[PDB]
Amino acid sequence: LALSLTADQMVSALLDAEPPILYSESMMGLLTNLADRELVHMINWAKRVPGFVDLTLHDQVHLLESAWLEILMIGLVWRSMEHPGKLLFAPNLLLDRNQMVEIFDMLLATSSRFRMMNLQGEEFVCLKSIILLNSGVYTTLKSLEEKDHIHRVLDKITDTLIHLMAKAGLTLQQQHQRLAQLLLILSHIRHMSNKGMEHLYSMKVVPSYDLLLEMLDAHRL
Amino acid sequence: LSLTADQMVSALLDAEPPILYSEYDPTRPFSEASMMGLLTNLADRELVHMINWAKRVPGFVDLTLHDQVHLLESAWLEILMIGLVWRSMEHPGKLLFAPNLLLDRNQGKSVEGMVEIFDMLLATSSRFRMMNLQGEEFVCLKSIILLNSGVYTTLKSLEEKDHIHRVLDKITDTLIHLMAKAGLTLQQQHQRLAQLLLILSHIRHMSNKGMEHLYSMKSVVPSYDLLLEMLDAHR
Ligand SMILES: CCNCCOc1ccc([C@@H]2c3ccc(O)cc3CC3(CC3)N2C(=O)c2ccccc2)cc1
Ligand SMILES: CCNCCOc1ccc([C@@H]2c3ccc(O)cc3CC3(CC3)N2C(=O)c2ccccc2)cc1
Repeated sequence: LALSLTADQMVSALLDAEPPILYSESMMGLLTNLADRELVHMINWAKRVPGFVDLTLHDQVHLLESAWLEILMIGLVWRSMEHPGKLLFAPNLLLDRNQMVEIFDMLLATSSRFRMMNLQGEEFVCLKSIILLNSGVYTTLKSLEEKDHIHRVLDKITDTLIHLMAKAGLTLQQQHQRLAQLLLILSHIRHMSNKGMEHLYSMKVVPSYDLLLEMLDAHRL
Repeated sequence: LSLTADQMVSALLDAEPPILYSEYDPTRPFSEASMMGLLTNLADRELVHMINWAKRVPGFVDLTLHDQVHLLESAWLEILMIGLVWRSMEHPGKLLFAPNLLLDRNQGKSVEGMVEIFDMLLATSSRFRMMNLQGEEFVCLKSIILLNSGVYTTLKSLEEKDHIHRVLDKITDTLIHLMAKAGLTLQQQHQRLAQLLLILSHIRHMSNKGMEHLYSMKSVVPSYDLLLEMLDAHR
């Protein structure tokens, strides 16, 4: 039924689902504490992405396990667009590359690319939902049915992105060029997340399946 | 940047490297103990061909030597991997490292960390199969990896980066043209383009895991100066 939404209805839903900007509460203690509070709101966001809560709870958790760090990063990048050379983790926590620096420079470069492209908010929220759905889709009959559903939702977000660029009055050549540019930034965000996740796992901190499930607040029947 | 889409596809098809073979050395038959040695030799021989393929990707040799090396240092494992997945597409459940080196998932449960990567490779092969990926699309995807993977990692640098994005846009055009010319609708074109490019996030993911597996041998990774030597040919 979420697959009957129009592109306009898909955009409004995603804009309405957007999480709040949190405030910061040892730089590394503060970043971890900020991440942990953001995760809760990301779970609330995820449930409002059309199509997501039609999946089993088991597969929602898996998507969330695979994607949460990418989602944290693209949001960091989004809200840093307007602050060249700085990362706005929170309104009370702007850091530059002087205050690890490899991932920091990668984040800054992503924010610079979003600036060069004049990434719009409507496009940004489509990109987050693609990240949520795409990041774990490579990992039974029921499993196969779920991946079919995920790809249908992915296709409709692609339709939506294109719709926005049409509305913006880009030519069809510019639409598919810009679509491609945006999706290629997602492979760099995947790269950035791989580095963080290796770092967390090295600690021997990564949100467990049970913690994510608890946050999803499953229905009681 | 002057080429048509047909011309782009023509050049990429023409530059395709050969399918290489694992050694048929009788003094070194296949066993689980000889495996990473055979696989390493094969990759080392493929890298040589990959260098000379890269130089034939339109736009690539327009870059500085320094940047060409940086792009290859970022992308070589992803390019090996996508070549592997393409070779394996028509053999469900198996990875076709070479025509004489076709492995299944339990042959992979020899080394620690290996089965996990094997399954991601097999999943990618599965995805190619159900998308019925075409050869002409494959070569576009491989060239996007080459140009894209190191680009996010100075006046000359700003010109380099402008140039790389203009070549990516041309490849994007070429991909759409391929799909247009087959007969896909505009909707199907944009949906397929998106499907194809999202696979590149997984390939990056796999390359990071594989890169993590390779350093876990502590032997293997081509250094920056080694790659530069390979690309820095005389005339
Ligand atoms: C839920 C798991 N709990 C265990 C903590 O895992 C964490 C801990 C910290 C981060 C922060 C964080 C916080 C908020 C944000 O919006 C974004 C980020 C982005 C991020 C890069 C990834 N990060 C860093 O510090 C950083 C920045 C620059 C270079 C190297 C590292 C994310 C996840
Ligand atoms: C040029 C750099 N020096 C050489 C050392 O790096 C190497 C050593 C070995 C491989 C093989 C290899 C060979 C050929 C191929 O086409 C592709 C691959 C793919 C690959 C994943 C990476 N691999 C493995 O064994 C493997 C497979 C599954 C799960 C875990 C590991 C590649 C690179």
